[PDB]
Amino acid sequence: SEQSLNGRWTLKFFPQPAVPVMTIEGAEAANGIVVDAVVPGNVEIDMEAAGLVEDPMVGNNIYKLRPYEGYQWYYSRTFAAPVVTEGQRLVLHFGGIDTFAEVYVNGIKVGSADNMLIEHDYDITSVVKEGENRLDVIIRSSVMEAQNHFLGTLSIGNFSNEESAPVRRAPSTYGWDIMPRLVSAGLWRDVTLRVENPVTIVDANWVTLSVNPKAREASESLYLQTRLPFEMHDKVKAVITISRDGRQILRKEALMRKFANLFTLNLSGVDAWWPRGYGEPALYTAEVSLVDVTSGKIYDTKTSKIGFRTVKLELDEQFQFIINGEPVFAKGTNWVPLDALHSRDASHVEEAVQLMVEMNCNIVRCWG
Amino acid sequence: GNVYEDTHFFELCDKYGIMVWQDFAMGCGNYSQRDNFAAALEKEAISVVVKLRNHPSLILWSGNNNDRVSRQVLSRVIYEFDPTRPYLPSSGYYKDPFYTENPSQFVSEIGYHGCPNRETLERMFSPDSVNPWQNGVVGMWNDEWQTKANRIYDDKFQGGRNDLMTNQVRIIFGEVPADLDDFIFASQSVQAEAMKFFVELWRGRRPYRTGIIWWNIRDGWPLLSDAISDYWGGKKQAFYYMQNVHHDVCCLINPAANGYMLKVDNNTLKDFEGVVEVKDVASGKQVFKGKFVSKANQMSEIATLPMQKGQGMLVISYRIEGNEYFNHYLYGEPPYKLDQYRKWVKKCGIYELE
Repeated sequence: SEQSLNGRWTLKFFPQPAVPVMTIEGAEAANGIVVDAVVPGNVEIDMEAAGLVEDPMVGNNIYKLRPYEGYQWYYSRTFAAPVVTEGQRLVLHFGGIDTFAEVYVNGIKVGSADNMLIEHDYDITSVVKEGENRLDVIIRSSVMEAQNHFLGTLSIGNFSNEESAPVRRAPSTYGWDIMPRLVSAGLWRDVTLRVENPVTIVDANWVTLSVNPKAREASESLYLQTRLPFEMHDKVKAVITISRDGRQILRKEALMRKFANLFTLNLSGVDAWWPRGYGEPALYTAEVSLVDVTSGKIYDTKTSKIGFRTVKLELDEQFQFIINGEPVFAKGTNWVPLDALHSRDASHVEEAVQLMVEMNCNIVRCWG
Repeated sequence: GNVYEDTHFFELCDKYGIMVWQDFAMGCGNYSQRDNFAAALEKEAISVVVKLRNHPSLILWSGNNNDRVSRQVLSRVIYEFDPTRPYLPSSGYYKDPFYTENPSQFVSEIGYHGCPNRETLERMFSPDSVNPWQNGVVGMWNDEWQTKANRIYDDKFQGGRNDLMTNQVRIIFGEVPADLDDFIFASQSVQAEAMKFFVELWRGRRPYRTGIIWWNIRDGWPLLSDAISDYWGGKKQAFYYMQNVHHDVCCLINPAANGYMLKVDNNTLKDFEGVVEVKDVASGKQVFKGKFVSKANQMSEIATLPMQKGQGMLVISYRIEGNEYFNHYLYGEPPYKLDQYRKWVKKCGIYELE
């Protein structure tokens, strides 16, 4: 099961001193202001709900958020740890930490986040208690982190901010000609608790080897990586299922004699994935499960919709995309930030993608 | 092979107009390709580049060397911290075709041995070791002279680096003088004529030749070397010869089987006009007299002179904007007579035998 740690957290903010606060006794001792925060969220959304800041979308109010770029942000909440059986693993998952922060569980540090753009997973199996556990995240100033680095010559004077060069954050958060300056901070994506069995799927990499659209054939590869205790070797089987709207197309079962395997699926009666105009975006549900051969208990399952498609970039000897052996003409837009407060991006995605569907774009470029 | 000079050195080169070619601190030898040496070299490269990148005299960084150090580590530091300066990964008889027919437009290293002045000899050597000849036998160096060649470790041997002094003297002047003052003058004259010839040959073959960096101007220890001045400030005779062929505008002569080619070289952005006179030293006969126009930043030919018989010296006198300048040319082929060359130098009226 997966227990969500989203909801109401406790947020304490205060100006960052010369020595950044790294511990909990320091965060609790600092003279700050405490507010109810919603996670996923941005700290400016929580402060506007508290009447502390004005709407940055109107007038010149964007400049009034300037002082908070030198603040620290103390997230804290309490969760109930599920009972784990012997061999299982309890994973604490962060989808988005903005940005430089120290993560604590029961007063013990479990990791130090330093990247706004990627997930951060921590194993907290050995540090959790029984019943209620305390989770604490002490974020420091992203702007002041730049001064911990000495910039090269060509890193200074660019259109991107010099504060963005040595850190791993979205460059447009520091300001652009099409995006405001609103560095912000906070847990801007989901925070969840995961319980993993000793036998679990580490990664399922689906790759189209070949596609014959006119023959309705396709060759799909599955590069599967799992966690498999050695006493479970030759006792777990991988169950692979390709389906469309419920109908089953192919089912392959193979004994797991090693933790990593390549399974090749030669499919027939499957349609190729095409960009808009050049055909249908045929998608198929690909499911892989790790099943005990004796008890039949399912230890893990990964599910996603995959498309049978080949891609080749032909560099003219100034390029052309080749999809399924056909030269497509690409027409589309650049994709910019959906919101300066990036926790609201997920609320705009469906409606913003529809703008490209109405435009009938067959391509989109996600701006760096 | 040296340390990096401090800021005051570059401040001086800034205000005197001396461009600085800086090699990174690696010497005749290949170095490690592993990560530990690269990190130490990267930390060193970034430090020295940040310290020196703002001096206008600094014009080039060099690796002095597939190599990670020269083609990856150092080039990556220049790429990020100083993209406005270029980076280069790597660098007998003076009329022998090895020197003459060298096809390089830019020579980076070239030098000839020269015995230091008597005053520097008497200061660094013990009294009984000032004279180089052990037992008076000409050619065999005593132990203290073998030390100052320079012998890195105290191994007792005969010959080696010091034999370059007697070999180059034996070529030009036929025999090695036993008298110390004669040997000093002979060794310094060989270095002086050889060094002056290389500069006149490179300045005289413009615009094909683009530059010459000779080795070297000053010693960093009381030593017997190919430098033209010692650690104690004692200028060898080559220093005065080299000084007269390093002028902004220099009238010089290059050899030709047809005779002598009187040229004038200009290392400025301005044109200059003057009058040049060339006369034979042993006879006093005037070989040439006339005005010249030296075009800017180029070599200009003045005249071709008639070939004189045998061996001798031509004195070159030229006046430019109210200033007198002097040069000379030694004609003929070695071996020369030492006592005859000394008379020619004294009568030339430019260099003192000291």
